[PDB]
Amino acid sequence: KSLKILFTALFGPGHLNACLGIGSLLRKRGHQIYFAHFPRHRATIEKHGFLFISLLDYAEPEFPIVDMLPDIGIIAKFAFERMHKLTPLELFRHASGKHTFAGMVNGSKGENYAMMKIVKEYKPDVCLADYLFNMPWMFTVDCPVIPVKSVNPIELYNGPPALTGCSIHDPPSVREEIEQLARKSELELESELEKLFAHFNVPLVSYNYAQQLGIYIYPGPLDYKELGSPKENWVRLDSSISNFELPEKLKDKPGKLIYVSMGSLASAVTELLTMILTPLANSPHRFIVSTGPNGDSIKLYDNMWGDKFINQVALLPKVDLFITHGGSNSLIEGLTAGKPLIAIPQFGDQLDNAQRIADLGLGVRLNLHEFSGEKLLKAIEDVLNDEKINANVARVSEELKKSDSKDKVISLIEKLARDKKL
Ligand SMILES: O=c1ccn([C@@H]2O[C@H](COP(=O)(O)OP(=O)(O)O[C@H]3O[C@H](CO)[C@@H](O)[C@H](O)[C@H]3O)[C@@H](O)[C@H]2O)c(=O)[nH]1
Repeated sequence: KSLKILFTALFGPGHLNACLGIGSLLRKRGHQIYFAHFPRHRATIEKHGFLFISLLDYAEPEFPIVDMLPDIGIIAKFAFERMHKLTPLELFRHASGKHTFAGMVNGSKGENYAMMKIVKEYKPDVCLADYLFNMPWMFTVDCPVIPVKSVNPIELYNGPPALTGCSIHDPPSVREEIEQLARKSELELESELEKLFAHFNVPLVSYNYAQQLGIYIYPGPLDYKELGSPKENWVRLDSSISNFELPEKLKDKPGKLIYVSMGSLASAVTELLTMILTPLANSPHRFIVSTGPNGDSIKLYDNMWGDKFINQVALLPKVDLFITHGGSNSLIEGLTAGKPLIAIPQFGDQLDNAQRIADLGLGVRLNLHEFSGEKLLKAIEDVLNDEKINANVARVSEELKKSDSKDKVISLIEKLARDKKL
């Protein structure tokens, strides 16, 4: 029999790709797939055969949602300046109790009211939501609700705090301070969540509590098995996820083929791509560059080719290296295709992804704070001729191909939708 399945996710970006991915698996099984989101992403959602519902059309009049949406361009421009200037520890000191995304919590009241009305009218059999924190609607609606996590999942364990970029090699004494700062700002998030939940008259829960089922997307071979098991009811999905013609300009240029992409959001800060691409001019290699929304004003040299948006998943099998911001989706796409990574983390959970790449010998972390031409060129030389990095990367690529976590997770989704229990 057929299920009505409702997806939602935060405004943006990055929280749709995993939802769209689970979405497709479920569509193939003959389920009616709804997606409550924003007009701005209606095309991507409808192109996957899903039914679009504008969150904005189900707003309560006091909370029209658009008033309270974050200026995530402003936050990213600010994040770049601070990440250029500051060590991780200085970043957490200069934040001064302010949490990476707790400012977004008070703002989410309108989204909560809309999801409340949308579930009530459309009566889904199950909801899935990719948020940075749990919302009260997820515990009031008359169907089961599955939190979907695409961020680095270190937050699902009783280990070092998320957002720190802690290495497994970092001795306790070295991380003590940054982790105190990280736990302090975690309590500002609990404190904001307490207010959001009290407003809706809903018993407070942890921001990443899963009542019945939670799905985190992360490769098994990167998952934090050294920290034991994730929080109650969280299940791992290893990955959610045409052709590519190589540019004429890079034909008959020396070296291997390197993809550069700092993601849609950090790329909008032109200074970021300019300080990466400037030294790569004299790197004896060919670069395809995702130049971002303001890519028109990015200087590309004779050894590079760029477009604002690239078919990343089609490109990746062809390259020998990926210079990434360390977003979870870029990491998994990269590893699926068996390509090593240079991670230059820009924000939040990317610090954890960057350090996971380096710790597991999948590539290198190169922070904006310690960044130089010479260091980027040497990292490129090192990762391209490190036989052990290639072997670890090939190992993850095979595991990601060989997964039945897709079948297991679909089944748990369907079972939960049907029985209202697992
Ligand atoms: O030219 C481009 C640039 C990007 N992409 C796609 O855009 C997505 C990028 O996702 P990701 O690498 O995770 O970057 P963000 O969208 O910035 O990810 C946000 O959300 C993720 C959670 O899913 C977090 O891990 C990140 O830290 C956060 O920045 C991927 O599907 C890419 O294939 C393209 O197809 N072409």
